[PDB]
Amino acid sequence: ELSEAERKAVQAMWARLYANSEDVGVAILVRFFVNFPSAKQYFSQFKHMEDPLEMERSPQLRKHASRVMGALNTVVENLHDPDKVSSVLALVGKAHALKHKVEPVYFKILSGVILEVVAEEFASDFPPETQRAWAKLRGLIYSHVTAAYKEVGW
Amino acid sequence: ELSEAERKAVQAMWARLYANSEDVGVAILVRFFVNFPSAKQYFSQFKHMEDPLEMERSPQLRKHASRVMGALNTVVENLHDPDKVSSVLALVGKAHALKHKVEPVYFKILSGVILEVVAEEFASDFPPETQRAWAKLRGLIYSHVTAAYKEVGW
Ligand code: HEM
Ligand code: HEM
Repeated sequence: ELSEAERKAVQAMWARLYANSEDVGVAILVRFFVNFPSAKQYFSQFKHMEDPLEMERSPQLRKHASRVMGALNTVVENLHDPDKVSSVLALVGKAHALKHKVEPVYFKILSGVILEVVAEEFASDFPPETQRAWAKLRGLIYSHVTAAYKEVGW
Repeated sequence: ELSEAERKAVQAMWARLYANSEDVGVAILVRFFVNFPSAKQYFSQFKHMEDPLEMERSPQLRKHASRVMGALNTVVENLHDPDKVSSVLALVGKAHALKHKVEPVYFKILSGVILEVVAEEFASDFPPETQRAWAKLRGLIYSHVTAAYKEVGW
């Protein structure tokens, strides 16, 4: 559903984020886990953290961030190829249904946190056209992930 | 569930906020709706809106900001009366379940947007102990509303 311009606009914003990838990744997760403590129950090495400075150093915190960014990157780079995005987003879907038993609405919650951070850090580089492209990428991530949860039971 | 020092902390911050409750309520609802566009399905008058500048002028949006600020202001003033806070929250949660047919997860979500925005208002002065007084208030709101939804068969 993404146009060529919307594609290019996502890839171009993404390149700015991922220039400072782990810094952005951990800002995203720290805002996520602070504002939604319930999401942090799934992570056995920091279910018990409350102080954001401590989250901004927790081993298994910056692991999830680095490999989360890494898998999202794999999506953005391959937006020219819808077969490739489908395949990736199902692996992420299935893994989270099966391996970590995460309620699928948390994807929706985390995407809203991703959006707010991108809006803060790159307000000036975020015109209506990009806001649209980002929104469509978000719905796509959520749809494919949601389907990979149905395909497996849930 | 909430300590006396903690109630005074929440009442101090809230009072400073209520002096400008019009813009604070709208700031919160607009962030809510931009960051979680699916929460707009329930409001037929904005909903077709994407621009935050447009959203802050929508009367359905801004009526609902006052409703939200008003209910939350009578939870905060009555934190000495745990039976009063509890009754007000049951009512909001019973009403939104039955009349407004709103999925209870959006209360999780909006609570986190409220927290995000309090945290940005008092960024200069927001030490760990005020943080968690707000987080305790937050969870109190959420579980009381959730308990009402359970009470009516949802
Ligand atoms: C854009 C959406 C997401 C992406 C791309 C993503 C990516 C990943 C990846 C690549 C891994 C490592 C491989 C694996 O364990 O399967 C992982 C681990 C994990 N994720 Fe996600 N994730 C996302 C959303 C979420 C959400 C919303 C939660 C709920 C809190 C969550 C909870 C977890 C947990 C508990 C682990 C295990 C960490 C560990 O075992 O050390 N994920 N994630
Ligand atoms: C602390 C959280 C909330 C409070 C205190 C609150 C309070 C209120 C109040 C007082 C009203 C006026 C009607 C009535 O008395 O029930 C109202 C209307 C309404 N609310 Fe909420 N609300 C909250 C959260 C939400 C959320 C998260 C949603 C959507 C996801 C929502 C959806 C609606 C809708 C659809 C209406 C009526 C729409 C209209 O005809 O204007 N509310 N709310």
